[PDB]
Amino acid sequence: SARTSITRREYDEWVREAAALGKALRYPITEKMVNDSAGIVFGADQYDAFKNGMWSGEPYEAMIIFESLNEPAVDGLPTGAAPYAEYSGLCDKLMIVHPGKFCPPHHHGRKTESYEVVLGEMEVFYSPTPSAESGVELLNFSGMPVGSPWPEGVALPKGRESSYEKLTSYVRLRAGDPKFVMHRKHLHAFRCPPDSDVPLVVRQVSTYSHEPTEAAAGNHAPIPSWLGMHDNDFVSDAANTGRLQTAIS
Amino acid sequence: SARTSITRREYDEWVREAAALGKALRYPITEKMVNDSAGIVFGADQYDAFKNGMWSGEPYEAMIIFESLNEPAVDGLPTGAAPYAEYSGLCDKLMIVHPGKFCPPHHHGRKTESYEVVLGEMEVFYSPTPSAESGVELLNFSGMPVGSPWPEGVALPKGRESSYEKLTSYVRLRAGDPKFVMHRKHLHAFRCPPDSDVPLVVRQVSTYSHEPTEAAAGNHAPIPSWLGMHDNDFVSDAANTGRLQTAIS
Amino acid sequence: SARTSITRREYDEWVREAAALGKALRYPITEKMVNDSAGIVFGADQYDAFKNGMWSGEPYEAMIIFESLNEPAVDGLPTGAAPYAEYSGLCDKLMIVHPGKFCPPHHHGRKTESYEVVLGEMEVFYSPTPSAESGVELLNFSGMPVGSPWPEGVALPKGRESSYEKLTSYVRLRAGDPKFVMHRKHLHAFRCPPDSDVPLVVRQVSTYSHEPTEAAAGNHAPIPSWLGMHDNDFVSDAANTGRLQTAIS
Amino acid sequence: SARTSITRREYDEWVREAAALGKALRYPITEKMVNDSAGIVFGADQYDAFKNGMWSGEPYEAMIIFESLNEPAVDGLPTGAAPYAEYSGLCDKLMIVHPGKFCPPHHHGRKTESYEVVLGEMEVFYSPTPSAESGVELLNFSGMPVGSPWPEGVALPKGRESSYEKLTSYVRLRAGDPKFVMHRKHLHAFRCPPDSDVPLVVRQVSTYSHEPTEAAAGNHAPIPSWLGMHDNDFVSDAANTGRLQTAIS
Ligand SMILES: O=C(CO)[C@@H](O)[C@@H](O)CO
Ligand SMILES: O=C(CO)[C@@H](O)[C@@H](O)CO
Ligand SMILES: O=C(CO)[C@@H](O)[C@@H](O)CO
Ligand SMILES: O=C(CO)[C@@H](O)[C@@H](O)CO
Ligand SMILES: O=C(CO)[C@@H](O)[C@@H](O)CO
Ligand SMILES: O=C(CO)[C@@H](O)[C@@H](O)CO
Ligand SMILES: O=C(CO)[C@@H](O)[C@@H](O)CO
Ligand SMILES: O=C(CO)[C@@H](O)[C@@H](O)CO
Ligand SMILES: OC[C@@]1(O)OC[C@H](O)[C@@H]1O
Ligand SMILES: OC[C@@]1(O)OC[C@H](O)[C@@H]1O
Ligand SMILES: OC[C@@]1(O)OC[C@H](O)[C@@H]1O
Ligand SMILES: OC[C@@]1(O)OC[C@H](O)[C@@H]1O
Ligand SMILES: OC[C@@]1(O)OC[C@H](O)[C@@H]1O
Ligand SMILES: OC[C@@]1(O)OC[C@H](O)[C@@H]1O
Ligand SMILES: OC[C@@]1(O)OC[C@H](O)[C@@H]1O
Ligand SMILES: OC[C@@]1(O)OC[C@H](O)[C@@H]1O
Ligand SMILES: OC[C@@]1(O)OC[C@H](O)[C@@H]1O
Ligand SMILES: OC[C@@]1(O)OC[C@H](O)[C@@H]1O
Ligand SMILES: OC[C@@]1(O)OC[C@H](O)[C@@H]1O
Ligand SMILES: OC[C@@]1(O)OC[C@H](O)[C@@H]1O
Ligand SMILES: OC[C@@]1(O)OC[C@H](O)[C@@H]1O
Ligand SMILES: OC[C@@]1(O)OC[C@H](O)[C@@H]1O
Ligand SMILES: OC[C@@]1(O)OC[C@H](O)[C@@H]1O
Ligand SMILES: OC[C@@]1(O)OC[C@H](O)[C@@H]1O
Ligand SMILES: OC[C@@]1(O)OC[C@H](O)[C@@H]1O
Ligand SMILES: OC[C@@]1(O)OC[C@H](O)[C@@H]1O
Ligand SMILES: OC[C@@]1(O)OC[C@H](O)[C@@H]1O
Ligand SMILES: OC[C@@]1(O)OC[C@H](O)[C@@H]1O
Ligand SMILES: [Co+2]
Ligand SMILES: [Co+2]
Ligand SMILES: [Co+2]
Ligand SMILES: [Co+2]
Repeated sequence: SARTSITRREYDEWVREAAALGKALRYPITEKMVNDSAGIVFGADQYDAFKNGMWSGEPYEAMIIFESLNEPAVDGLPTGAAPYAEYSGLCDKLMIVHPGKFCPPHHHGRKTESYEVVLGEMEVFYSPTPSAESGVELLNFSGMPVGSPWPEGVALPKGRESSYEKLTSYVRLRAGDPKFVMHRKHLHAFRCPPDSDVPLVVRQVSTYSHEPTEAAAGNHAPIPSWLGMHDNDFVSDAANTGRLQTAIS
Repeated sequence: SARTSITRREYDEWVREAAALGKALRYPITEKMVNDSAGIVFGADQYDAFKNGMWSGEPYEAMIIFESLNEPAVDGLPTGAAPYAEYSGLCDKLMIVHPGKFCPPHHHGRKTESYEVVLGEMEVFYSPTPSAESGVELLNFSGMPVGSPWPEGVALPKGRESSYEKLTSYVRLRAGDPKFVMHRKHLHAFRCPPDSDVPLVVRQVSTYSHEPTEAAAGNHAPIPSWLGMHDNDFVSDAANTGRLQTAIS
Repeated sequence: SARTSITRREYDEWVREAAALGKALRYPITEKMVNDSAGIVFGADQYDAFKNGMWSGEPYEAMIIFESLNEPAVDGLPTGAAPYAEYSGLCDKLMIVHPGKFCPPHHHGRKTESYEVVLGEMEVFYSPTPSAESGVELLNFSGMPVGSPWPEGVALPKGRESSYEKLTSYVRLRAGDPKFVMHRKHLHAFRCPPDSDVPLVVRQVSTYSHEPTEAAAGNHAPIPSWLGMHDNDFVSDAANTGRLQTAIS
Repeated sequence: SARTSITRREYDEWVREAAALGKALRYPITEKMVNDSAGIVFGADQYDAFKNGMWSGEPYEAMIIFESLNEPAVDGLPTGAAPYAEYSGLCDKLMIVHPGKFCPPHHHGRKTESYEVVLGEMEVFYSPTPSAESGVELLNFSGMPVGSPWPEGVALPKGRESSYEKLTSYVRLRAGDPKFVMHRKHLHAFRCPPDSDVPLVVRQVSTYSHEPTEAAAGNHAPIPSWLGMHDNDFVSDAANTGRLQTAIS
């Protein structure tokens, strides 16, 4: 009785409620943002999240993301920055994670992120050590803070506990806290505490998001290389694929 | 009886109330953000705004900006992007403009902006035509939309009406609207309608903000060139100077 | 395949999401308010609402109510007001109605209500004519406004269309509108427009709510008569019973 | 240099900003609610609050109240309740108190109140002992909770420290807390902590408010006795008078 997809009703209810919560919190959600790509389930084995539901508190990798902005910011750029334009751009998204659920371990080669908790509390797991890129020298300025060790008793998704191994640092963010930056090339993940009375709602402001998603298929590329470019590297292979498409029955 | 500065009481009341409004609207304002650089008056001749006050509805160039993020995003960047890192980075700020007041005409060579109206309505004046940069070729992708002609009867600050000449396009933005992008190298300005019952509150998400302001004096530069770099070009000279410092008596 | 009850999962998800929406909107929801009495389905035949779900837009009589206050206000009252204390008291509740769903036709003999729309829009159907009370003279002051005729094409719950007959007046309320008063002894009902992108959220401030509900069973009576007193008279008999208990399987 | 009135500019700025804060917090404020009666200063000697301003943190008795509802609730009442209708009715108001400022000691003979903190924290001082009414027996049900002793170092308005003597009980309320009831015939007062970064915003839901204020002069009385009826008894005589009118120069 292992779920392999989500019913149209489960999907619509999940995403529509999330959009309303977003609107209540004053996030500018338009009609086109409420689509079949907003609700993400990272891998077939994660559809079991809808076995007991989004309020069961069980650890699964699934989340909602409403993207209000993903601007290349290529206009006005000297032609020389062309090869580096992919590290810039502006992206604004609202992320909604239910109790116990996770945005799984992954890293970006080009995208730097920042978090602003709007509702609930966010538990961020990450590697304070950045990854390297074979053959290319990289700049450094502030790097990432070390944070604290994980609190005791964190329930990880069954069959994916090892994917969190390297994300040794932990920080719990709350509404009103200073903005938190997740530099590119750093492994990161996050969840909404299982005992939370509300879904975790986080505003993410980042550089351009290269994600050839279902709702992405059908857009013009500002620069050749960008075409089909995927800037998401999930530690769990089963998470990289499902990331781009949601099975709705 | 022309004002040349703002009293400490006028300043504190202006900024503290604005911060509370910001908090009420869920913008993450920390203590360090509420300082003597938050309240901006663009030029000595604009201090007359406090002659009758921020609720008089008279046209003056003054505004409040609370910056929650100004991240260089240099970490993890290949060394080659060093000369172009200044066109990237992440900046999050809350802007508060009272009825009739303006954020004066200006343009940025490196910074691209985006607007999200949180409270009230925003009247944006801009040039759909970007400016050129002597000797350097520039990329183009989407450019700016033409918008509409100005509505009739817009009261401009006395003695600065000509600075708005080239900003022929107009767009009125409201809460819930799609994000609006102001590409770098485009002249832009905005005001809160004079008949508004509430101050205009706008969330600005942009690339790095190079502004050697009073609260800026005393920060490490991620890259040599960035040091003291000012990326703001106001059409009105009296606005470029006052931008960096507020006279509080 | 006609539903006769709601599953524990459907109930919890319905009420927990509603509570989060309420919190997002700053309504003071405590743990004890999130119980098995919050989600109301008016009659067995209305459980079919969960056949297609709360986002189907179909007309059914079901809603959520979180009560933050139900104060008798008997303390300090001269003993003579004892028999009339039941017409007073203070009650504060947040009401959440999904698209197309209704709070069914009913009237109160003692309770006067008021509505404040927090999210979405509220369509109120009511009788501008108050009902009489055999043998007892009644006071009059402002009475109810006539309002407008019903808009065309209002889909009513199947098998209960006649219960709306006498509620000839219509008013559509929005956030920011003046408070709307529903005087005692007036038939009233309301729904969230079927095409609404968000659940209707309304703050109700009224005199004491005499409702021997499931979560009510087990409270001290400030005055003898109040014990077990039910002040709700639904035009539809199938709505009076189900009002007090929700079948959760 | 003792203030005896508030300038039109000081008044408008005080009330207009407060209204905007209220709107930001989703309180339904209409145009007619933003008038010259909204800003209250309890006595000539309290105008010195505007000597240093509403953000000085000094102890003075002044506040803002926006009334969205004051419904007699007389309609549908059996004629016998006529003499007791004055203890009922519905009143909804938003109260805004700046740091260090107080709503001064007073009690109501007919009105029972309840508090819901929307922004900031509320420090309530009150007498757990109700006052008696010569010759008339009174009902009792729950009475008031004892609360805690006052915290140390509470700065009271100069020249009115004795008016707080009997208000021995203290409770600090926060957003999200259960509704707090202030029964009629109990002395009560409250302030916004002097170190608060935001004005205290509280939603008050109470029975009818008999207050022949400036904005009150010119309304029909639902019942004879109600005419000109004042249900506010301030311990400080200088507070009873100024309560009904604000001196605006
Ligand atoms: O990509 C953009 C513009 O940045 C949006 O129109 C979409 O993400 C839909 O909101
Ligand atoms: O990167 C993140 C969260 O770290 C989101 O913007 C999405 O890319 C997750 O798939
Ligand atoms: O610059 C940063 C980090 O981006 C902030 O700490 C300051 O702007 C203060 O909010
Ligand atoms: O650029 C803007 C508004 O266009 C702000 O971020 C400040 O730079 C205005 O001085
Ligand atoms: O009844 C009261 C007090 O008025 C509340 O405690 C309950 O309704 C639970 O919120
Ligand atoms: O009266 C109403 C809505 O008219 C609510 O407070 C509940 O009593 C509905 O059952
Ligand atoms: O009194 C009433 C109705 O209760 C309101 O119209 C005024 O208080 C103005 O808001
Ligand atoms: O009673 C209160 C606060 O206790 C308010 O509603 C006003 O009456 C204060 O003047
Ligand atoms: O609007 C889509 C939907 O939610 O409405 C009815 C059906 O259940 C489907 O899931
Ligand atoms: O594609 C639109 C839609 O069906 O997809 C998700 C959301 O429920 C919306 O109704
Ligand atoms: O609206 C946000 C989103 O779901 O829509 C497109 C993209 O896939 C992103 O995940
Ligand atoms: O030391 C390199 C590494 O193993 O440590 C952290 C980074 O993610 C990379 O995987
Ligand atoms: O106890 C925390 C931890 O060691 O356990 C699992 C995860 O790898 C994390 O590093
Ligand atoms: O806190 C600073 C201040 O507002 O408080 C008192 C004085 O008026 C000054 O302007
Ligand atoms: O520098 C801090 C401060 O005085 O500056 C502005 C704000 O009023 C705050 O009180
Ligand atoms: O808090 C925002 C701000 O006022 O502080 C620093 C910078 O000058 C910016 O204008
Ligand atoms: O044509 C160039 C120009 O005059 O037009 C718009 C741009 O701002 C520049 O000033
Ligand atoms: O009427 C609008 C306008 O022509 O008047 C002033 C400004 O230059 C703008 O272009
Ligand atoms: O917490 C209760 C619940 O939602 O959690 C799991 C099960 O589905 C049940 O409905
Ligand atoms: O009784 C408590 C509860 O189970 O009832 C409804 C809500 O879901 C909560 O979890
Ligand atoms: O919390 C609100 C409520 O559901 O709880 C008790 C009462 O039945 C009311 O309907
Ligand atoms: O005229 C009396 C009546 O029929 O009209 C309205 C009220 O509800 C009652 O039912
Ligand atoms: O058309 C509206 C109406 O006449 O139709 C049904 C309901 O009785 C209402 O009075
Ligand atoms: O609108 C009224 C006012 O605020 O506007 C100008 C003058 O200062 C007066 O106080
Ligand atoms: O009477 C209206 C008014 O002048 O009074 C107070 C508020 O400032 C508003 O502008
Ligand atoms: O709007 C609220 C108010 O100021 O207006 C009328 C009454 O005096 C009350 O104090
Ligand atoms: O005992 C009566 C009394 O003195 O105590 C409390 C009440 O306010 C009254 O003033
Ligand atoms: O210390 C608190 C207190 O005793 O001091 C003043 C006020 O009367 C209150 O009762
Ligand atoms: Co990421
Ligand atoms: Co700009
Ligand atoms: Co009712
Ligand atoms: Co009172």
